[PDB]
Amino acid sequence: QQDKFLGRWYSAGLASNSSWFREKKAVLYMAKTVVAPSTEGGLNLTSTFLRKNQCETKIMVLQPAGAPGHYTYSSSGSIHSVSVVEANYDEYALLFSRGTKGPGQDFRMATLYSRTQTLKDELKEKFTTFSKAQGLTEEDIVFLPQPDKCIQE
Repeated sequence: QQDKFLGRWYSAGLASNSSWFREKKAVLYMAKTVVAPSTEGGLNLTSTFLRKNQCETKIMVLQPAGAPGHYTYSSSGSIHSVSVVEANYDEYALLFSRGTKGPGQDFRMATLYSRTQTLKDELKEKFTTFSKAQGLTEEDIVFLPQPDKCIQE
């Protein structure tokens, strides 16, 4: 079913306990991510985002991690283990990412992708719920605002 998730998505929700997130959450906007196959059978994620009043593009490679819906990703320099918690290929994908710079330097991140730029409240609740079930507070949860540019808004 991986092929079902190819195509255009929008990062609409983000939650984490990291230092990065805590000190950059205020400047984060919704990004447009196009998904296609990766060399090793994983996924190539090409994202277009607003960094500092500028449209940037980055390519992330989710390497297969031994099972459908499980990937590894090189970030921080650290590596992350990404899993698809729940998803409907025509509507959304709830991803969970866990990393650890070392014993006690463990960070967690919940990401909500959407086929549309608009998010239904029921979907917002699911994200908040999953995020809290992971030890994340509301101050750690944010629904990414739609950028004016860099997306074909």
